Amino acid sequence: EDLDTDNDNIPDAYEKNGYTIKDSIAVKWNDSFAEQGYKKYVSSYLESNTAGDPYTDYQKASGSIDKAIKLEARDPLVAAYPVVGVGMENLISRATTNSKTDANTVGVSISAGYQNGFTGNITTSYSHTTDNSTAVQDSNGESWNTGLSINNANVRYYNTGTAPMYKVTPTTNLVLDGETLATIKAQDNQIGNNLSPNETYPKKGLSPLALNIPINYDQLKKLDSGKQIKLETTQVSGNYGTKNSQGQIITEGNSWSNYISQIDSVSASIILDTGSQTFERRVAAKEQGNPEDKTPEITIGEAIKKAFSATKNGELLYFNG
Amino acid sequence: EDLDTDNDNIPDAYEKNGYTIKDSIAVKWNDSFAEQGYKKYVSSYLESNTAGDPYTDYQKASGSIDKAIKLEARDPLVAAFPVVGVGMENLIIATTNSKTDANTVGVSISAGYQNGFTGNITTSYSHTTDNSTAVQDSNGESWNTGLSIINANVRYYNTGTAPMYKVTPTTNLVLDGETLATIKAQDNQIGNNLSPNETYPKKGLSPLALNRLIPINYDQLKKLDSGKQIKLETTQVSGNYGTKNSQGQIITEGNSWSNYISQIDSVSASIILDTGSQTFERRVAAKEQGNPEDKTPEITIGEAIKKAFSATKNGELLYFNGIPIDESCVELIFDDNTSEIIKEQLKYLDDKKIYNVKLERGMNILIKVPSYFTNFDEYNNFPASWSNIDTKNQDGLQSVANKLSGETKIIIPMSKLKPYKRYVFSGYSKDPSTSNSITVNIKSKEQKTDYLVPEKDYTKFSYEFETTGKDSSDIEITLTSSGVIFLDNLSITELNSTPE
Amino acid sequence: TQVSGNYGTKNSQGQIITEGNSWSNYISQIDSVSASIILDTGSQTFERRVAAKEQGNPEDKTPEITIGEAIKKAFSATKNGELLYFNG
Amino acid sequence: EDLDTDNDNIPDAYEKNGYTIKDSIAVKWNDSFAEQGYKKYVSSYLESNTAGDPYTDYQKASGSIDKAIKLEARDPLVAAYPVVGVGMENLIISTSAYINANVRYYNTGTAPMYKVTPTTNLVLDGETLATIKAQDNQIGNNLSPNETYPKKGLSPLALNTMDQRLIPINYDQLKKLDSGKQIKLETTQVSGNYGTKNSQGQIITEGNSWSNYISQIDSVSASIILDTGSQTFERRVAAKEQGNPEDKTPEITIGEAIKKAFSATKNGELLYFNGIPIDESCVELIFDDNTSEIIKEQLKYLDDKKIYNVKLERGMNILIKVPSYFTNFDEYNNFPASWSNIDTKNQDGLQSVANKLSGETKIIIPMSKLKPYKRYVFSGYSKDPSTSNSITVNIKSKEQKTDYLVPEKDYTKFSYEFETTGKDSSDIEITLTSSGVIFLDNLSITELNS
Ligand SMILES: [Ca+2]
Ligand SMILES: [Ca+2]
Ligand SMILES: [Ca+2]
Ligand SMILES: [Ca+2]
Ligand SMILES: [Ca+2]
Ligand SMILES: [Ca+2]
Ligand SMILES: [Ca+2]
Ligand SMILES: [Ca+2]
Repeated sequence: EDLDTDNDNIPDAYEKNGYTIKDSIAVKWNDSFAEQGYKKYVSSYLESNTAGDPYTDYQKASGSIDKAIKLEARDPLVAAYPVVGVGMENLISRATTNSKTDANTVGVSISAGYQNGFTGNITTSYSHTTDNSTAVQDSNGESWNTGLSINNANVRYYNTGTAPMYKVTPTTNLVLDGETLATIKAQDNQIGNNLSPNETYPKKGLSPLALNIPINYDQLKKLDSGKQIKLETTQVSGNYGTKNSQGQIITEGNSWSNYISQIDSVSASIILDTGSQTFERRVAAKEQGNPEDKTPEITIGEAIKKAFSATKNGELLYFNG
Repeated sequence: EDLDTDNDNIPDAYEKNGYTIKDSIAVKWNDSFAEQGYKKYVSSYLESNTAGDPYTDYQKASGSIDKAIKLEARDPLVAAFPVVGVGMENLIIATTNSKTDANTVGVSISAGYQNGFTGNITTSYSHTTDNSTAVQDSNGESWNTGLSIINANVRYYNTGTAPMYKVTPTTNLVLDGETLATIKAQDNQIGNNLSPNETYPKKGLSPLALNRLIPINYDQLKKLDSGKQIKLETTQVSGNYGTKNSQGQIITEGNSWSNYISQIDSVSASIILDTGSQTFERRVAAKEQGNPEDKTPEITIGEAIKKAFSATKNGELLYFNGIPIDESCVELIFDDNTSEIIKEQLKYLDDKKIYNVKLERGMNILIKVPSYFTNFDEYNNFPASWSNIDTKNQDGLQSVANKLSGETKIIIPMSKLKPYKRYVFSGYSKDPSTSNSITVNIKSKEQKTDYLVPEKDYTKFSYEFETTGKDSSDIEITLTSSGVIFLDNLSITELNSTPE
Repeated sequence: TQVSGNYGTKNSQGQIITEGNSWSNYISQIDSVSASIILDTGSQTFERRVAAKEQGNPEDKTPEITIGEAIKKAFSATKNGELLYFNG
Repeated sequence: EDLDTDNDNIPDAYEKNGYTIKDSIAVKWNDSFAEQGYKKYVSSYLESNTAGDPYTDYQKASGSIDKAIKLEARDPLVAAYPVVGVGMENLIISTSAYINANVRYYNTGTAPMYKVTPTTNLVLDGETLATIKAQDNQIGNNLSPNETYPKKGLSPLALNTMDQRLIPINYDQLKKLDSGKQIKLETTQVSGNYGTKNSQGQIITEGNSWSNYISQIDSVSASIILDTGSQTFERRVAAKEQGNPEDKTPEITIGEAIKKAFSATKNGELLYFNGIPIDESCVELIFDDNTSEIIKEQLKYLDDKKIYNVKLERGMNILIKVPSYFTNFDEYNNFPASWSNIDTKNQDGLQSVANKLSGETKIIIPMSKLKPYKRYVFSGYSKDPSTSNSITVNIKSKEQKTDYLVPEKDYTKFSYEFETTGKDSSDIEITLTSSGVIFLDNLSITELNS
């Protein structure tokens, strides 16, 4: 009952049936620990890192990792993953607001009736949270061509993940609703030193970050007739915090590009939007073919509650009331 | 039996006769493990990295590697090799590309095939690294109109087996015989993530722009107006892989891919499979010819395709995600030196099947799945239903055949096929009497007809017909038989494109 | 928008090194486990951060203190029985 | 009996008499291992790297090295020396003016060269315009043996940047360029790396360079070159110092070294490179002046009197060019026009038969299948027991040649150098006359430098 195949300081028996962390040691989970606020953790007993994220099963369960990470990522099955982007603010002489789900729900077909059992919909243009499309609010009816009639960018980086990103250098292109213009990169003074979960750089209450390109007369007409500009993100390069034996958090060298294609290929994306702020969570899962694979198999309902930290009162899920 | 000459945590006895990994350790393979999903691995007991890739035998078998690497790379014989290329999608003074155009263009196909070698012959084999552009902007008008007498939008696409971090291509854009320039991605078009069978930027994202002034000659533009044969060649790519370290955090800084490229190409046989939509490239390991110290396992071509693409064997047919890729259902395109190797080894065989020949070093096999195919047994994805077919037969090559005595008709709209692409007709025929006659007629941009004669055994035939334009007459195929004739595996294969 | 700097740690050789150190690593961590407190004296401004326990966390042991005690701790303001004076 | 003075994991006794690698442990060579395909290896017991290349004697013999190094370089005596040269395809000048090129790096050694950074000059007639080094845009990541960068089937790479664009100093260059003078391209040195497996088992090719080893590898090996008319292979074979009593490198015959450097098989007595015979009677050799005096001195003291039985030395240079047109009167005759007055009913030939000539030999060679403005040399074997017949040559060329030859008692090779110029010139005529009955075999035609 003490055997440890993966050597992650968790006995294999505890890891397959349920465990929880008390006094920095693993103890067998019991039904009587629910009312004390404890959680039940289950992970894979063959892998040091079940989710794929840099932090092992023991570091996440015990919380011996960065304190700016959401409690949601302390579950071994939930991956800590900084999904970030760029939020367009000023169009230069007219401001705009940005919709994180416009480019996803645009490709959804809606009918009147529905087939039995299934009550969802279908999307043909599924996109993630990094896929940001704007919506101009100061456009009261006059065309953009008005003012010159002759034939820069203020942005704000946004995070919707679970783990902070240090040394944020986002890469975007000016897709101009149909054809890219410039694959702009933020090199030296537009780099965000740190970007906490559910926070933007600059923080709330500061002027928009400015980033520093021709526009043809043809794009002017189409933008003036039922079209909008978006600034999609191709990639963002950052860092993350790792403890030491000396005890310092070292975030130079460590990258959020080594683990991204590891986290992405082993996790099932789940996204929730409250209408005002958007979240993206990755939940680990198991491939059918491999028998040696030991990632636990749980319902969506368990995956929803373990990703967005809802509350199971009775049989319904409550999220922030 | 725990001797370890190579010291890779796999005993010599296990590594010779078959081993499987249970609970992160290697155990003797038993025939009863098959139904549970455990795979049989065989490797070399004198080499740490049997396939040459940077991950050793035990690491590949156990999966203790980057989780993005495909499950069919976990075989010690198959190798991790990111086959990156650059495909262009915008002409600046709209573009659909194919990864197997330069390879299937060099094949010239005759009416009949030699008894024993049921494959085709080409002398211009090329990988999927290159690009071929057939611009869809053309609709009868050339580019010289309007403007007469620098930066393009490209997208990095991977068709390999393992991811490549920090993509940094080095491509050349042709200018007829001459060149344009050696363009090396420098700082702000370096993709930090390139997942296998995925592009940079992502699938749903617009291509990025290549970087600042270049000259273009106008005389070759008229050649472009004559035909859009401009193709983009990627000479080399630079990147890294990822191996966990003592602490655990994945390191990709010093671990370049380019160290194991001239080694992987020198110990592995190149095998490519095309399905029409996307193409996969794999490089299975093969032993040396005369080296007695070379303990690399010997596996026939049939097992190479199953291992390389993780194909499933149902009955006696290899199934690749619904699409059957058995030898008698697909059109093969071998290289010349590859082909003559098989030819000489075929006459020493008995069953005389391509997939049963032994794999060697240096082969170049391009598997091209036909666009439309029917075996008359279970699979029929033709846009229409052929007339005068008798499914109830017992002399079919696999399950059943058709009792043909008369004429056979089929309707084929032009819409359901790609315009300006050459196609190759294929099928099997047999007649016990060998006294009847077979006459064919092809309705295409040209009127073509031919006659055929069966034989005691099933014989393969191949006919060519090109397509022209989007608005054109429907292509009709007529088969006429004198007496009783049996047909099987009636196919239409999509070959290279046709000139404008 | 942001500031970048260093901090000093007395190493094993007795010197003070401020080369392998940066504050950026801890700004996010300090902000997430501490309660912001400000004292304004008209001409001067002071900004501190006092750690506090998580709401629903069974394994968190950060001590619980009141607002008045925390202001006494974060500024070292003396208390003569009940009245609290910072600099008179 | 297991002393290892040099500590290369091979015993001294086995390393001196011949050893073969089985189960990655070296064992005493046995002649019974010939049929299974094992090879025999002999090297020095006083030095870890016999040929000087980075890889040791146990790594080379076992094959525990980079797998791109040709299987011929697994023999310890043969250095894994890569040869890289830059070849021009197109040179254009446009407005002084910009100059661009189309070049492909040709490798003909035995081991790959990662991160190729060639250095080239732009010289037209003595005067060198500038020195060009390969920037980041033209560095070849991988250059496998007998392969080019870019690989066959890809267009050549451009070259337009010379320092941190190409430009001449003035118009004095262009004025003589239009007069009929062109700019050549020559390589001075090529830089690269070599692969090695580090402590943890992976390969690293950053701190390793080939240019830290070239000076050593050249100085301790004898250079050998083979030309097939289209493909050239440059090999280096280790050779022992003459007066040094402590230099224990094995001594091998030149005939033996050819079998080792090019990995050419031996069908009993003849040697085939890859289906092409390379026996001394059917191929032409070229030596420099230094080699000629040495090779002659050794022959006169040896009874057999053949080149292929002379012990190799340190520093001799050998160039072997296979014949362009060769006939043996047994199994091969590639001459487009058949010879005249030929009789194959003989048994006095070098291998099977000889040609009993009765009179003269007349052959007319068309110029259509020959290289214009190129120098050609013909060779053959002549035997006359009578030693009383005078034979002269009458061959039409740019300048007509007429020489006399006196055949010896036994077979002897004759070489006469002539030049052919102009594609649309007079057809080349060849005449051979014999006073009586003569024996001819192994006739050769081989191109020389122009
Ligand atoms: Ca464990
Ligand atoms: Ca674990
Ligand atoms: Ca082993
Ligand atoms: Ca092994
Ligand atoms: Ca059938
Ligand atoms: Ca020794
Ligand atoms: Ca030695
Ligand atoms: Ca003879």
